[PDB]
Amino acid sequence: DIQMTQSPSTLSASVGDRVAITCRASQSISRWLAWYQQQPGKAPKLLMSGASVLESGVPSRFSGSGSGTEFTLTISSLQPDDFATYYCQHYNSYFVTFGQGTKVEIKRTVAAPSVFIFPPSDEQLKSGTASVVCLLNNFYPREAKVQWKVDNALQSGNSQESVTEQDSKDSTYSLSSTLTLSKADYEKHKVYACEVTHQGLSSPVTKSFNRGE
Amino acid sequence: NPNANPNANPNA
Amino acid sequence: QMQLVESGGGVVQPGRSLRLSCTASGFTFSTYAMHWVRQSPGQGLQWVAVISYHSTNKYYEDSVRGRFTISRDNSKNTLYLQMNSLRAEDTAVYYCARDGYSSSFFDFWGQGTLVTVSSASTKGPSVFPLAPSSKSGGTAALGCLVKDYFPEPVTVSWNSGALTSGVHTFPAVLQSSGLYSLSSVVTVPSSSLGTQTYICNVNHKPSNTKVDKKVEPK
Repeated sequence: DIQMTQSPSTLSASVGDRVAITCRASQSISRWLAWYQQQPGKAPKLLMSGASVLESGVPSRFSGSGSGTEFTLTISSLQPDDFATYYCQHYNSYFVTFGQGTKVEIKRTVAAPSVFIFPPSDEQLKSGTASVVCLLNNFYPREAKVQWKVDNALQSGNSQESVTEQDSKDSTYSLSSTLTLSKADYEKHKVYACEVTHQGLSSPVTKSFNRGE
Repeated sequence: NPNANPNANPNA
Repeated sequence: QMQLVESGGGVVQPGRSLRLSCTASGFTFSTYAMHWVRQSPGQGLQWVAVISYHSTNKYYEDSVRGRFTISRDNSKNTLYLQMNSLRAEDTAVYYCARDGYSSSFFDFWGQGTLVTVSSASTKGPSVFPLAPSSKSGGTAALGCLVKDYFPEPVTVSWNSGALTSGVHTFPAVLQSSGLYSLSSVVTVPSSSLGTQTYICNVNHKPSNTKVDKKVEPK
């Protein structure tokens, strides 16, 4: 019944920053509001309840405020451990709901991706399928677009993407896109290209190969 | 709250 | 030490049933209401059900009411979730959580157990080479594509762990077939393509499939 909306969905900041996350409830819940932190591969952990009451062991740089419908989680000075995903949760009734979560990621300078394209191996072609892979390496920000073209024919719905978490050393992202074609369709066409668009690129960059050549 | 006895909660 | 140990998860077929367990130690299990909370991969948190300290009160979220049943055995310090008529929408990590303040929020969680609702069958991956291009004085990229395996996970290392810098192993993606696929990639100097050999070591324990694939310039 009660919808919890968090904002922003993603937040970019650096160590030493003051950051604020907002949580809006579609209905009055007084101060019955809890905040949770979740690191990758870890169960969530309670930070506050009653909007503002810290759990033992939670650094006091965390603090919550608000009443009724709008609530704020504040971090006075961001520390390395604080980069994670944050959820709010109401307990105005038994039937609790969470916000969709706010991920706090590391801000850095723009970095354009290095683009590589890989043809299908001959080992794979012997099986009846061909996978064409396009690699976007060490870029920032996370937003990037990959277009596949086979003999100038735009491919739509037959590729899948995967993105890494922020690198632990340089805080960049990497993306891998795979184009799936049948072995027969792969043999009927010559030019295989993936075109990449990204803030760090003055114009889109295209990497391509000619089958067998 | 390990010290809270749920058998002695007068709010129930 | 306070801990909540969960078990009973794994792959289950749609329409079938499954019981999750969560065993408590280091605190008085019998004085706390206990919850189940789930999180689907890549998604947020969702509360499932609660049971009072002496089992008198049980509540469920809409999507599971009538299919899931929660219970407990205080003499064993154990919490149960009986899941019936399982659907693809029930795939998630299932956490048990203590209601330390008796207020429908969660101050202590177990580390969760994964439940995968699928009809796909256990299958080891094919490991194909992503060979470096001939048009690569500076930096070159190579990898290996591990295709069509189930269930998760697979592990990937390079040169039996000796090569970790520049390594990106991507999250698996689920194909319409029901099988997973992932790519592992590393960037190396182009000047080292004729000298240094590059082996990606794939291990898919569910099928006992271990593959060492050399990735060479074609």
